Amino acid sequence: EWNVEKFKKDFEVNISSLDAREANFDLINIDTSIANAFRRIMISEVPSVAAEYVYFFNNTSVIQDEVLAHRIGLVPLKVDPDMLTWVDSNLPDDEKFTDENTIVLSLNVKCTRNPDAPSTDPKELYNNAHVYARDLKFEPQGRQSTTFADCPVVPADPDILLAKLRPGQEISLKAHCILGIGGDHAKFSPVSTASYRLLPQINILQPIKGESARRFQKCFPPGVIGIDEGSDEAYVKDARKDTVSREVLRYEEFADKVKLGRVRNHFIFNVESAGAMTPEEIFFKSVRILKNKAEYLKNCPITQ
Amino acid sequence: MIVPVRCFSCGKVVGDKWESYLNLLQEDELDEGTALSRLGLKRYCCRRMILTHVDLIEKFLRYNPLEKR
Amino acid sequence: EEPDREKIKLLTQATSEDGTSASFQIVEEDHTLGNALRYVIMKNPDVEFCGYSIPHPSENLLNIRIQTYGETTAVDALQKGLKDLMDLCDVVESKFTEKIKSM
Amino acid sequence: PQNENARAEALNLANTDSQYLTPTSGSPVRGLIQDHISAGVWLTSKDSFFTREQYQQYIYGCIRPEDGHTTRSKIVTLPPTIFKPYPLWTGKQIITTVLLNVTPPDMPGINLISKNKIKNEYWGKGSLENEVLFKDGALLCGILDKS
Amino acid sequence: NTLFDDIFQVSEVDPGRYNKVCRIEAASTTQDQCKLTLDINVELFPVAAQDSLTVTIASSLNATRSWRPPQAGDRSLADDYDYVMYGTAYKFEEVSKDLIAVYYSFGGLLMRLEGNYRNLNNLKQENAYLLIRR
Repeated sequence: EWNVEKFKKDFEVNISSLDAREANFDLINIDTSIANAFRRIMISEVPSVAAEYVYFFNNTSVIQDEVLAHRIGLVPLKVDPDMLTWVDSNLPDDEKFTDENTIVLSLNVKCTRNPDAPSTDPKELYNNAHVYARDLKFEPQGRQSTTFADCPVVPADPDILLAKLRPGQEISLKAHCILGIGGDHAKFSPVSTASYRLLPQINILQPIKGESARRFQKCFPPGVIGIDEGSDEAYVKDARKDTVSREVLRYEEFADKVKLGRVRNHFIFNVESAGAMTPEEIFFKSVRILKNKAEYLKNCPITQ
Repeated sequence: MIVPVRCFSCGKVVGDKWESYLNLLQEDELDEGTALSRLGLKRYCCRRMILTHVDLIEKFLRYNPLEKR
Repeated sequence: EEPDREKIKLLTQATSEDGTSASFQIVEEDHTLGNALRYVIMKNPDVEFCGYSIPHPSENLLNIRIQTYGETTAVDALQKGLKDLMDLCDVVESKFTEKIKSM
Repeated sequence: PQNENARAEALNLANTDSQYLTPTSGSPVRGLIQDHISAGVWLTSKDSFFTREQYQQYIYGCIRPEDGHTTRSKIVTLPPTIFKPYPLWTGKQIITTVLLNVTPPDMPGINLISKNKIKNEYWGKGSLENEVLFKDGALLCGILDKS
Repeated sequence: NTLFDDIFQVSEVDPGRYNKVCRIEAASTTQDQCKLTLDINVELFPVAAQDSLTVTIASSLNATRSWRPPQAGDRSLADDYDYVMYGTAYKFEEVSKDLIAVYYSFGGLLMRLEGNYRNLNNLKQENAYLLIRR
């Protein structure tokens, strides 16, 4: 029998490591359908900010215009979502981009030749030969010159090489950055990989002590199997460290004396980040999207 | 051409790691396997994006119609 | 005000006279909620049949079908399921809040 | 086509349902092809066991009453073949259920003794998984193939 | 009502290219004519060789309609055994004079009995519960 109090008693969270970019943690005693939904929303439904429309005024570089617009869209901006609202893609362009929807970035690079003494490196040989993502300038349009003055818009990875130039060439563009979800386009996906794996279970059946444990050590990652004696002979130290390579199954000494299963309700989530949000915060933002995804159906009239 | 901004499979930003990679090979004289692991690429999908890039933009830039010679 | 009557739609061709067996169709959904909602409805001791289904991948439509044993219609069992999935995400949010503050 | 005389011919004379057998030698020309052949050897196998949430999801994944697949307006199911230790259905018992829901209710089931392409030696000692047996619309024996 | 009851002695347990199902050869301990061939889900009910199983074939379990998962307060004939199946009889065969084989199919898991007197109670029914203890 199942309940919500019966789920609250058994559910556990064990947080392995937490960082500004990645976060490993466990979800114990939850179903695969729920944990796949958390993995799903983090890739596909948590919104983020990325450049959507690019307005080239001049581009005399080698890179095509539509190629260079594509590269700007893939640059992860460190804008916090919930500072922006959502655009409305039906009412036309004279009314659509407000200062509360949109963040304007600009790029204005010219390449000139550097007079140098010496087959030489082009940082010492041209001026502004490489264009990086840190050359994107935040232009605080409208009344949000004061709410983005606390922390302005910057790319989360400022050394992304966008274009390369030679003297005479220039790029002058202006990109509007809008809010969107990763199901629409992968540039809005706030996670570098939201994924899980299921906890490996290594069931030893017969005692395989002795030198038949020294070679049972080596069929697993190093921290996985331990040895003491014929007593506490060969046991699982950490069944979380194991990559399921099944290397012990191709030796005939152990094809009867071990199994490889999974612990089916114990998930090991590894959430990374593209940069805009910390990975513990887009797990909260995912578990609340699924909750509101059900409220909006509960609070909705059943039609016809 | 230029280094892909993101990786195709994982989605890690990879475009900031091409000049770092060529200095780990040149200056530090690392092999390609150690150089990719110090850059923090460890999924083999994200490894092959820096490992296997050709960088033809350096060969296109020699044909400049806006400067003499 | 005026609500959104285009989201959830009872397909009346597959809905019984009693209301104990029905079909639904949700726009802009996929396996994400339909598999999580089918799990929670199937923990009702009154649901006899439940399953979601996506007719074609190229349109974003989600059919879920509930058949009860009686004594509760399939609309009553859909909204017990949405309520118990709202409650299930409050438990996960609370355990994950408490355990970040526990580091 | 552009009138009701030509709609009636393309729905009753030239439709794909009346072209099941070819006129060359009376052989069937329509059937499933690559992954569906290699899934019936897995689904109708003897290791295939399904629990109630799995069983009911596979029946509604293929049969929608809203699209008019059922002949009953309510999806009927079967008792499991394992009651006590855990209630489980069998993969042959899913083929039985989908024939129960799409064939008309006021006829008896199908009765058929056929063969597979897969020899009994491939399944181990004493298996009879080469004989295909339908008895009153219930697949009781044998896996399902291209045959 | 109970249609058959005997204590069988397992002689051979054969996996045979399966991961969850074994084929069980069992001769009886009361008579000398009835053998048992049976497929069981050995992940749910593990059987070794030289085991003694109590095989019962019942007609129903002790006015219901259809299968419905149990609750608190149920009372059934399955409450005695460890492994209950439900299948159909599809074939009768007289092996010789004074021997009768009945064949059962439990969703594809087959069973073949043997022996002589069971014209009394085994029939060609679409329904026979089958119950193995210990």
